[PDB]
Amino acid sequence: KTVIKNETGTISISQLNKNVWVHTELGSAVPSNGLVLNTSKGLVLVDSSWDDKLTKELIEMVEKKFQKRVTDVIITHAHADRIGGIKTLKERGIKAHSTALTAELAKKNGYEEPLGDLQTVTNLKFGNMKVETFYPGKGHTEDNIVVWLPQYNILVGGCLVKSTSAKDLGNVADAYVNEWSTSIENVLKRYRNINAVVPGHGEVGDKGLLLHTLDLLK
Ligand SMILES: O=C(O)/C(S)=C/c1csc2ccccc12
Ligand SMILES: [Zn+2]
Ligand SMILES: [Zn+2]
Repeated sequence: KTVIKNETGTISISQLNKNVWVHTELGSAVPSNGLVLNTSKGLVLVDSSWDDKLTKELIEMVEKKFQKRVTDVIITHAHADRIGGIKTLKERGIKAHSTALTAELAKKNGYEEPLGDLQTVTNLKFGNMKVETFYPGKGHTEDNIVVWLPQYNILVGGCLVKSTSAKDLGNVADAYVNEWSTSIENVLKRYRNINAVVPGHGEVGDKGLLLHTLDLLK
Protein backbone atom coordinates (compact mmCIF):
# COMPACT_ATOMS: atom_id res chain seq x y z
CA LYS A 1 0.00 0.00 0.00
CA THR A 2 1.09 3.60 -0.53
CA VAL A 3 3.11 5.07 2.37
CA ILE A 4 3.99 8.76 2.54
CA LYS A 5 6.33 10.31 5.10
CA ASN A 6 7.22 13.82 6.25
CA GLU A 7 10.64 15.38 5.72
CA THR A 8 11.84 14.04 9.10
CA GLY A 9 10.26 10.59 9.01
CA THR A 10 8.42 11.21 12.30
CA ILE A 11 5.00 11.18 10.54
CA SER A 12 3.75 8.62 8.04
CA ILE A 13 0.42 7.96 6.32
CA SER A 14 -0.46 4.56 4.85
CA GLN A 15 -3.43 3.96 2.58
CA LEU A 16 -6.01 1.31 3.58
CA ASN A 17 -8.42 2.17 0.73
CA LYS A 18 -9.38 5.07 -1.54
CA ASN A 19 -10.58 7.28 1.31
CA VAL A 20 -9.05 5.75 4.46
CA TRP A 21 -5.44 6.17 5.56
CA VAL A 22 -3.66 5.32 8.82
CA HIS A 23 -1.52 8.03 10.35
CA THR A 24 1.46 7.04 12.49
CA GLU A 25 3.60 9.42 14.56
CA LEU A 26 6.73 8.80 16.59
CA GLY A 27 6.85 10.27 20.09
CA SER A 28 10.02 10.32 22.22
CA ALA A 29 10.78 6.26 20.23
CA VAL A 30 7.15 5.15 20.45
CA PRO A 31 4.76 5.06 17.47
CA SER A 32 1.05 5.75 17.68
CA ASN A 33 -1.71 5.23 15.09
CA GLY A 34 -4.90 7.00 14.11
CA LEU A 35 -6.99 7.38 10.94
CA VAL A 36 -7.43 9.98 8.22
CA LEU A 37 -10.83 9.88 6.48
CA ASN A 38 -10.96 11.71 3.16
CA THR A 39 -14.59 12.79 2.82
CA SER A 40 -16.44 15.01 0.41
CA LYS A 41 -16.85 17.61 3.20
CA GLY A 42 -13.34 17.63 4.62
CA LEU A 43 -10.80 15.47 6.37
CA VAL A 44 -11.81 13.75 9.58
CA LEU A 45 -9.16 12.28 11.87
CA VAL A 46 -9.44 9.58 14.45
CA ASP A 47 -7.05 10.73 17.13
CA SER A 48 -4.55 13.55 17.22
CA SER A 49 -0.98 12.86 18.22
CA TRP A 50 1.41 13.04 21.15
CA ASP A 51 1.76 16.81 21.24
CA ASP A 52 0.92 20.05 19.49
CA LYS A 53 4.04 20.10 17.29
CA LEU A 54 3.28 16.67 15.79
CA THR A 55 -0.44 17.46 15.49
CA LYS A 56 0.32 20.66 13.55
CA GLU A 57 2.63 18.76 11.20
CA LEU A 58 0.07 15.99 10.67
CA ILE A 59 -2.71 18.44 9.83
CA GLU A 60 -0.46 20.39 7.48
CA MET A 61 0.61 17.23 5.65
CA VAL A 62 -2.92 15.88 5.06
CA GLU A 63 -4.47 19.24 4.13
CA LYS A 64 -1.76 19.73 1.47
CA LYS A 65 -2.04 16.21 0.11
CA PHE A 66 -5.87 15.88 0.01
CA GLN A 67 -6.50 19.55 -0.75
CA LYS A 68 -9.19 20.08 1.84
CA ARG A 69 -9.34 21.13 5.47
CA VAL A 70 -9.40 18.97 8.60
CA THR A 71 -12.81 19.70 10.06
CA ASP A 72 -13.26 17.12 12.85
CA VAL A 73 -11.25 14.76 15.07
CA ILE A 74 -12.54 11.87 17.18
CA ILE A 75 -10.63 11.47 20.49
CA THR A 76 -10.76 7.85 21.67
CA HIS A 77 -9.42 8.28 25.24
CA ALA A 78 -7.72 10.97 27.36
CA HIS A 79 -4.01 9.96 27.20
CA ALA A 80 -1.39 12.10 25.40
CA ASP A 81 -1.10 9.91 22.33
CA ARG A 82 -4.79 10.52 21.57
CA ILE A 83 -5.38 14.00 22.96
CA GLY A 84 -1.99 15.70 23.15
CA GLY A 85 -2.80 18.01 20.29
CA ILE A 86 -6.15 19.25 21.55
CA LYS A 87 -4.88 22.84 21.97
CA THR A 88 -4.01 22.93 18.27
CA LEU A 89 -7.41 21.58 17.28
CA LYS A 90 -9.33 24.08 19.34
CA GLU A 91 -7.33 27.08 18.22
CA ARG A 92 -7.82 26.13 14.55
CA GLY A 93 -11.58 25.60 14.90
CA ILE A 94 -11.36 21.83 14.41
CA LYS A 95 -14.15 20.07 16.23
CA ALA A 96 -12.87 17.56 18.77
CA HIS A 97 -15.51 14.89 19.45
CA SER A 98 -15.37 12.69 22.58
CA THR A 99 -17.57 11.06 25.15
CA ALA A 100 -18.47 13.08 28.21
CA LEU A 101 -16.25 10.84 30.34
CA THR A 102 -13.25 11.41 28.05
CA ALA A 103 -13.87 15.15 28.35
CA GLU A 104 -14.05 14.98 32.15
CA LEU A 105 -10.83 13.02 32.29
CA ALA A 106 -9.11 15.41 29.89
CA LYS A 107 -10.03 18.33 32.19
CA LYS A 108 -8.95 16.36 35.23
CA ASN A 109 -5.53 15.84 33.61
CA GLY A 110 -5.17 19.48 32.59
CA TYR A 111 -5.88 19.20 28.88
CA GLU A 112 -8.30 21.43 27.09
CA GLU A 113 -11.69 19.77 26.82
CA PRO A 114 -13.14 18.02 23.79
CA LEU A 115 -16.87 18.34 23.10
CA GLY A 116 -18.21 15.53 25.20
CA ASP A 117 -20.88 14.87 22.57
CA LEU A 118 -20.52 11.12 21.90
CA GLN A 119 -22.87 8.64 23.56
CA THR A 120 -22.38 4.92 24.06
CA VAL A 121 -23.27 4.44 20.41
CA THR A 122 -23.12 7.41 18.11
CA ASN A 123 -23.59 7.43 14.36
CA LEU A 124 -21.94 10.29 12.47
CA LYS A 125 -21.89 11.06 8.76
CA PHE A 126 -19.29 13.30 7.14
CA GLY A 127 -20.17 13.80 3.49
CA ASN A 128 -20.79 10.26 2.36
CA MET A 129 -18.50 8.72 5.01
CA LYS A 130 -20.33 6.89 7.84
CA VAL A 131 -18.61 6.61 11.24
CA GLU A 132 -19.93 4.83 14.30
CA THR A 133 -18.40 5.30 17.74
CA PHE A 134 -18.92 2.67 20.44
CA TYR A 135 -18.05 2.60 24.11
CA PRO A 136 -17.62 -1.12 24.92
CA GLY A 137 -16.72 -0.72 28.59
CA LYS A 138 -13.55 -0.23 30.58
CA GLY A 139 -10.28 -1.71 29.43
CA HIS A 140 -7.02 0.04 28.66
CA THR A 141 -8.68 3.01 30.37
CA GLU A 142 -12.05 3.67 31.82
CA ASP A 143 -13.22 5.78 28.84
CA ASN A 144 -11.74 4.06 25.77
CA ILE A 145 -14.00 3.94 22.71
CA VAL A 146 -13.69 2.22 19.34
CA VAL A 147 -14.56 3.60 15.92
CA TRP A 148 -16.25 1.58 13.20
CA LEU A 149 -16.51 2.35 9.49
CA PRO A 150 -19.50 0.30 8.35
CA GLN A 151 -18.97 0.99 4.66
CA TYR A 152 -15.58 -0.77 4.90
CA ASN A 153 -15.90 -3.01 8.03
CA ILE A 154 -12.80 -1.31 9.46
CA LEU A 155 -12.47 -1.10 13.22
CA VAL A 156 -10.20 1.41 14.93
CA GLY A 157 -9.48 -0.42 18.13
CA GLY A 158 -7.27 2.22 19.66
CA CYS A 159 -5.35 1.35 22.76
CA LEU A 160 -8.01 -1.16 23.81
CA VAL A 161 -6.50 -3.46 21.15
CA LYS A 162 -2.91 -4.65 21.21
CA SER A 163 -0.91 -5.35 18.07
CA THR A 164 0.73 -8.72 17.36
CA SER A 165 4.10 -7.25 18.36
CA ALA A 166 2.78 -6.37 21.84
CA LYS A 167 3.84 -9.09 24.21
CA ASP A 168 2.19 -7.55 27.30
CA LEU A 169 -0.57 -5.08 28.07
CA GLY A 170 1.75 -2.06 28.49
CA ASN A 171 1.12 0.55 31.18
CA VAL A 172 -1.93 -0.66 33.11
CA ALA A 173 -1.95 2.13 35.72
CA ASP A 174 -5.21 3.48 34.26
CA ALA A 175 -6.50 0.07 33.15
CA TYR A 176 -9.25 -2.31 34.31
CA VAL A 177 -7.79 -5.70 33.60
CA ASN A 178 -10.79 -7.63 35.01
CA GLU A 179 -13.23 -5.71 32.72
CA TRP A 180 -11.03 -5.44 29.61
CA SER A 181 -11.85 -8.96 28.37
CA THR A 182 -15.58 -8.31 28.62
CA SER A 183 -15.12 -5.02 26.77
CA ILE A 184 -13.25 -6.80 23.93
CA GLU A 185 -15.98 -9.44 23.88
CA ASN A 186 -18.58 -6.63 23.49
CA VAL A 187 -16.70 -5.38 20.41
CA LEU A 188 -16.59 -8.91 18.96
CA LYS A 189 -20.35 -9.31 19.59
CA ARG A 190 -21.21 -5.98 17.95
CA TYR A 191 -18.94 -6.33 14.87
CA ARG A 192 -19.12 -9.96 13.79
CA ASN A 193 -17.46 -9.48 10.36
CA ILE A 194 -14.29 -7.33 10.46
CA ASN A 195 -12.02 -6.57 7.50
CA ALA A 196 -9.20 -4.64 9.26
CA VAL A 197 -8.42 -3.68 12.86
CA VAL A 198 -6.18 -0.68 13.54
CA PRO A 199 -4.53 -0.94 17.00
CA GLY A 200 -3.41 2.18 18.91
CA HIS A 201 0.23 1.14 18.44
CA GLY A 202 1.72 -1.27 15.91
CA GLU A 203 0.73 -2.93 12.67
CA VAL A 204 -2.78 -3.11 11.25
CA GLY A 205 -4.30 -6.58 11.54
CA ASP A 206 -7.71 -8.26 11.69
CA LYS A 207 -10.00 -9.81 14.31
CA GLY A 208 -6.97 -11.80 15.46
CA LEU A 209 -5.72 -8.69 17.27
CA LEU A 210 -8.80 -8.79 19.50
CA LEU A 211 -8.09 -12.47 20.22
CA HIS A 212 -4.44 -11.60 20.93
CA THR A 213 -5.52 -8.96 23.46
CA LEU A 214 -7.80 -11.53 25.13
CA ASP A 215 -4.83 -13.87 25.49
CA LEU A 216 -2.63 -11.15 26.99
CA LEU A 217 -5.33 -10.62 29.62
CA LYS A 218 -5.06 -14.23 30.81
O1 LIG B 1 -0.22 1.68 26.14
C1 LIG B 1 -0.95 2.65 25.59
O2 LIG B 1 -1.65 2.48 24.62
C2 LIG B 1 -0.90 3.96 26.26
S1 LIG B 1 -1.71 5.31 25.43
C3 LIG B 1 -0.34 4.16 27.48
C4 LIG B 1 -0.23 5.35 28.31
C5 LIG B 1 0.08 6.61 27.85
S2 LIG B 1 0.06 7.82 29.07
C6 LIG B 1 -0.37 6.66 30.28
C7 LIG B 1 -0.63 6.90 31.63
C8 LIG B 1 -1.06 5.87 32.44
C9 LIG B 1 -1.22 4.60 31.92
C10 LIG B 1 -0.94 4.34 30.58
C11 LIG B 1 -0.51 5.36 29.74
ZN1 LIG C 1 -3.75 5.22 26.52
ZN1 LIG D 1 -1.96 4.35 23.38
